[PDB]
Amino acid sequence: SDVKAEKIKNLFNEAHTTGVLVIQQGQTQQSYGNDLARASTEYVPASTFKMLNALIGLEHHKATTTEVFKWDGKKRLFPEWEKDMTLGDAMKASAIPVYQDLARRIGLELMSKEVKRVGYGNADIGTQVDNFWLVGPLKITPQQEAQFAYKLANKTLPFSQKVQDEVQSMLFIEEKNGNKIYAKSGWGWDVNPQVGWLTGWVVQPQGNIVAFSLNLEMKKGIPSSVRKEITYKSLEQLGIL
Ligand SMILES: [Zn+2]
Ligand SMILES: [Zn+2]
Repeated sequence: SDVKAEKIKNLFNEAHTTGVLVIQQGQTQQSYGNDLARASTEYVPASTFKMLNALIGLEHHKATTTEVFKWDGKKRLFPEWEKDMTLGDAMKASAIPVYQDLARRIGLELMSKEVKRVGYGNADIGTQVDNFWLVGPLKITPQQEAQFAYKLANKTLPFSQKVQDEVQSMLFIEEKNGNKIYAKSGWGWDVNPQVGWLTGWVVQPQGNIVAFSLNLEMKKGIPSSVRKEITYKSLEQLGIL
């Protein structure tokens, strides 16, 4: 379409930034928005990497889904992060320090192997095991993020079925009208320009999977809620939701 493609483009224009939305069904992708070249541009994944971090940590028994990651008492970026919490709690809160502890439990050698085995973005994690998804060198395109989400949704990533199911549960947002929505946001504010993400999928009522990845530039004055709003509005305009 042109008319729904034009309304999605204008959703991004009305937000006064550039962005793309990649949709995947089966093995075919379509892009929408006001800067389609973002779809094949690499950006740091920021907190969307927690999806893969959690898969790796659970697969290799560096954590359990019930384990509590203790706050060590040091000041964290947000007061909401200064709590003991599970990987699932930390996923919903995008609690970076919890997943940095997880990354250190995994360690550089195992982390690098699993990122390359999965084939995630440029698959380069460098030498610093607890920030490579925030400041580089790891980068991924929106097309690759939507492909990653599709495989996680279909449990075809190279991990056990049980671990993929557990990370799916950490990503569940809501079910409406039989549509199950899963998503993880991301905000890379330590790079310039700043990247904003919302990656996930919709399980349509018959079990059919529609994966997505929104990627835009986070400029000052642009509220964080823009990512979910444009995603949901676009999915409605495409009849996915
Ligand atoms: Zn305006
Ligand atoms: Zn292992």
